[PDB]
Amino acid sequence: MLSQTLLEMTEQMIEVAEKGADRYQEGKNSNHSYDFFETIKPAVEENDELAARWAEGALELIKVRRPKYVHKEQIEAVKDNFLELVLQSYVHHIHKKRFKDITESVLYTLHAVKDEIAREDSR
Repeated sequence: MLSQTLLEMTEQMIEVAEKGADRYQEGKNSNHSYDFFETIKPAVEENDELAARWAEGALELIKVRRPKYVHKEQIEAVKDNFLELVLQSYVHHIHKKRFKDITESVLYTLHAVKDEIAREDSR
């Protein structure tokens, strides 16, 4: 197992963010039928655990090294905002600009973390 765990976690979160953004982006053109219970019940748990675990690791990394490009508040914010991002993506409680703004802030932060993770380089 040669795995960059904390990096892969971040890469995964980047995909989920773009997936949620893409979901809302297209969601209007194609007939999109879904139910808020079956596939979304576990999906919440995954992201809930994911964000909690990621934050713990990221917070550790920036304590060992030092947040140069990433902002600590942003790490703490992305964790929480990401959960609401996934929520608003499917429930459509979001309007327009804030959805892409949060996604942009998440992508921004994740890109910064991704750099500093590889900037230390894992063994």
